[PDB]
Amino acid sequence: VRTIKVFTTVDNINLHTQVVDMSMTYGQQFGPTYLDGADVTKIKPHNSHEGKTFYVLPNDDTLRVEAFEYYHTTDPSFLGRYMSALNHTKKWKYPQVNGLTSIKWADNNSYLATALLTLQQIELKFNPPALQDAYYRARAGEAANFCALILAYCNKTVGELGDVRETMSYLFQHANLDSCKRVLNVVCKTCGQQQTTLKGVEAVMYMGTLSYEQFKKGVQIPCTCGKQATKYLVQQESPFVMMSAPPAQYELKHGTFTCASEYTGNYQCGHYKHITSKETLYCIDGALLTKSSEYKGPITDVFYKENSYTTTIK
Ligand SMILES: [Zn+2]
Repeated sequence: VRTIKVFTTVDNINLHTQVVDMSMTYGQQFGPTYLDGADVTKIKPHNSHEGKTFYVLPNDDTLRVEAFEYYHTTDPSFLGRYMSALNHTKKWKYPQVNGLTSIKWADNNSYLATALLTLQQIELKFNPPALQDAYYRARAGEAANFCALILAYCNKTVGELGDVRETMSYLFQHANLDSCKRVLNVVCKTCGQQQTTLKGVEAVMYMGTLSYEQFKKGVQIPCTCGKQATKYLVQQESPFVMMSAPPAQYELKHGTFTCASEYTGNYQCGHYKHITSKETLYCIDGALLTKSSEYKGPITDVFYKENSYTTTIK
């Protein structure tokens, strides 16, 4: 029998020596098999494959533990989906735009570009080693693995319509936000006052207004009694806050926010751009860059810097 030595892996760190029969496909010997994202399941070993690393699915206890420790998921289709995405994202270009790693437009990826740009402007530490390692590479300019992981974690395929708010929620669920705390008060003229404390991801995300200042002053929401009540921020402890809303025309003022996402389109398709407030307002659209002193557009998400806030409302 003719053979070569190859290595299998689920995390591309821990390698497992294999001797493969060159007369059988990889799939016949390992199950679904991938070589830097390419599906080689139906391929027979080549001599140039000797010594190379192949991803496989977790099909024994060692690999199951290695995969969970690296990715913090046990979804059976995760690795196949990660590899399927990577086969595309490894072909994308990741230019440095105004000091940040962006993504050249491809494969309807504008939501991923503004998510990637945003991450580089807020204080966030990921928990899965896979995201820690891939984010480090992304910041350096090699973002293919990070982008493919975002797709895999969010159960999105390359080319599929994505929402920035939902994408950030997934990423935040895999980040250490345990120190983040939000205290809110809701005041109804009929029912009185009710305080609520939120933690973790729920402490840094709000859906309903783009304005952090409005959230501090009070937003109108329905009370269960039927009257409109006012909800306002009592206390905030976090390094950033994310304020989101359905797209609406909104003015972004230099120096009053960190960055923002703009969505032009409708519920079936559209396009995202990124706005960042630095020495002026920069609009990053994949590889494209423009600047302006003022900015108005259909904004969906705005990010703000924070440390500790306490209301003066009594
Ligand atoms: Zn009420």
